[PDB]
Amino acid sequence: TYRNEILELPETVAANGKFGGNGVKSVVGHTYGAQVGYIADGIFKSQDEVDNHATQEGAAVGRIRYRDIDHNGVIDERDQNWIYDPTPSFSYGLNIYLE
Amino acid sequence: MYQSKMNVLNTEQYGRAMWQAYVNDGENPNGNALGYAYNWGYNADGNPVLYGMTLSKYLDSKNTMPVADTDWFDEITRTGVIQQYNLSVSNGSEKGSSF
Amino acid sequence: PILTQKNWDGTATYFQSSDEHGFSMYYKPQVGFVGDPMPFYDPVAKDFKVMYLQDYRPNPEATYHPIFGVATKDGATYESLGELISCGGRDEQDAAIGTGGTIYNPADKLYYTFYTGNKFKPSSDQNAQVVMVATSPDFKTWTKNRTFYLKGDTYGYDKNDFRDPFLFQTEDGVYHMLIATRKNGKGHIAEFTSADLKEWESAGTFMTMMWDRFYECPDVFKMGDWWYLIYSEQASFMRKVQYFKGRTLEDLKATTANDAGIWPDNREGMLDSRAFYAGKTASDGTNRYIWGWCPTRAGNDNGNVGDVEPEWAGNLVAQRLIQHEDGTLTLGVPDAIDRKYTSAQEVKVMAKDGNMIESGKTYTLGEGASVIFNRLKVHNKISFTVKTASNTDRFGISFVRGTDSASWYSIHVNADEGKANFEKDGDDAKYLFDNKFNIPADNEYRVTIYSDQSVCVTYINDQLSFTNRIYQMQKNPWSLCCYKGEITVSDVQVSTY
Amino acid sequence: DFKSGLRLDGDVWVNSIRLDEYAGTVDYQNKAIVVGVPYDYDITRMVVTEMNLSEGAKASIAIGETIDFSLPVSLTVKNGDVQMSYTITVKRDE
Ligand SMILES: [Mg+2]
Repeated sequence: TYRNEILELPETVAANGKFGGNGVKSVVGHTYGAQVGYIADGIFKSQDEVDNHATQEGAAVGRIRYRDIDHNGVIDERDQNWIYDPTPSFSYGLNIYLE
Repeated sequence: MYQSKMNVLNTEQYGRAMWQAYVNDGENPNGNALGYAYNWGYNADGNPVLYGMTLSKYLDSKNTMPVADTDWFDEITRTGVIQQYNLSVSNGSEKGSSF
Repeated sequence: PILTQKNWDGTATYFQSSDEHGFSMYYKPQVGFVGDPMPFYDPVAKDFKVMYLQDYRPNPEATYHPIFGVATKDGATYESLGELISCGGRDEQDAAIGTGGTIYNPADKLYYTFYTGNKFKPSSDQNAQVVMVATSPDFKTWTKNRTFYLKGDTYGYDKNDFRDPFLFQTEDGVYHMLIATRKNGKGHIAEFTSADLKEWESAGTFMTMMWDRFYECPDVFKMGDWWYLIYSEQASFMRKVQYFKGRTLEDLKATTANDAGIWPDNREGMLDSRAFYAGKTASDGTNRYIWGWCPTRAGNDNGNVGDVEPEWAGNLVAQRLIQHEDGTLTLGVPDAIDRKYTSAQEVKVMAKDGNMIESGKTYTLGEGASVIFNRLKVHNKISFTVKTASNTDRFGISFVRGTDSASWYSIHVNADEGKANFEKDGDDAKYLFDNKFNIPADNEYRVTIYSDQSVCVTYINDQLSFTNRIYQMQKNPWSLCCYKGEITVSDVQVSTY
Repeated sequence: DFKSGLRLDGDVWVNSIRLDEYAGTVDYQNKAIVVGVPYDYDITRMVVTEMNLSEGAKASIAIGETIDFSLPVSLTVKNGDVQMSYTITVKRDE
């Protein structure tokens, strides 16, 4: 097992996010290649659920429901967080030899 | 042998998915303009149901491209053959050795 | 995942609602919109099997008129029977199908329907509209009788104006088909008589029209002791539903024979505003129900009513005809629709801006007094009683109203003009349209609003019927306002289901 | 394992049709069936005497019924689960 992290990076590189973060947040202090995105809390099942949930563009019955991180009542570019971590918890192997 | 055969929609499944998307969006499925003609109705609750479907035999006005059910993965895949033959001769002595 | 519930009951903030593709009370298919209704009563199943025209926003350029059927025992619950009459070919005469009629002949036990096929880009020598017939053995599958092609120019009528074949059977056993066509530049309802629905003889001109106007979907029937002809005006300025009264068929024919203009009542035969078109009636033997289509609005905006004419197609609306002792006809809420609402919702006041006073369940409002109630739901029934100081007051009910609502859509019952006006109040202050009715002499009004999703029908003391398409109405507060007189509202009840 | 069993073979060709006592020329590129009448024939009642499309192919038009061909008529030929559209037109010869 291992843990990977980036400590120092140029500001422009961190901003464009070619090494992680998708250009939204700096990858500094996180695993290399980590991606920042939205959170899908199921899908809408009724107009009542759609109305109860915070407003967002394209909201409709049967569409993906996105969690409001900041609880501002609107889904926008600020409702993103670290969700992808391309580092396994642990990798193992087993070999058995019988004669 | 190819084991990770991705399950893709056949002709009937593709037509059914097209009809479902059209009725979900509220447009007329018969307006797909892809040679598909759908016989469909409504249930007691008003949810659309698809009784049947038909297809134009030729996808083009020139009658040069007949419609058919094709398994693209099976068509492009096969059963691969692996052959290996190794022959090694070694001869070692305290005064000299070779392999 | 945990769902978050917002306290709808307690906040008067304006909310952006959304409508569903399918409607429960006022039937509308999830795909497309309903056009001109085709009411019909099945003598076998003892129910109502109303057909209609399917319309889509991206209509095909050549043949755009699918026909679907709706089956219902009453005016509340509806079911879809699927497509009945397939759209014609590009070059066929039935590419576009107009409004028609339907009868069930018991001699051969067959359902015969008559429709109007419209040729796509017709030539000069080709008739633009031709009446055709389809036959069904069980109202499930239909076959178009290709041997029948009735031409308007055969009997000297207009080639390009031959619409709405309404078929009905008299007591003598012969069938009559009425066509609202044009003859020598004059509007004429022409009658064709038959005994087997296969050979038709033109029995001259059944009626003439009124200042060379055009009517849509004529329907002649008898209600007890009077004969009524109900029709929809094709004129853009009017674009509403009118009717005539007559003691006998001969009396009705002699009525407005040559510009006589014998209106049935003081309201010129008005029944509903521009939000109700192609109203056609059908009877089950004890009750008379009329079906029409309330049009939609461009950009789902209530303010944009539509220049010249409103948008075609919309939502199916069913009302109950009411016959008085003087022969006047008024639209009433169906009993099934009225009884569908079961649960009751408590009402309360959220806004106090004017100088009204509150005394229990009774509220007194003066000039500039407006009181805002709680939010509505998808289905609502608001019933109350209003007593006015005099017979010249201007009270009103406003929907899409809230504390921060920039604009609201109001219906003002003006007693001085003796009518009601649907207008866009707030930051626009734009008057949309109106509808006339009879002001009661006791200054008493029984206001009942039945709202399904976006369509709303308001009944005033069983005399005024007013249909409106108000988007964003559901889950929004509604208000009562007064402008010139004094009003007293009581018995405010809200029912939902 | 992958086929949907929708019998896509569906021979929907049209060999020849005859209205009353007149044969029709069939063009497959534009899906047209042209029938000419000797500039005096009544073109409002024509009985579909014979037509042969293919094996297992069904058409909306029946045999023995009379049709009006004053305008082009759309004919749908269905075999199995596939369909094909033709336009039958009749011309009064000039
Ligand atoms: Mg947010």
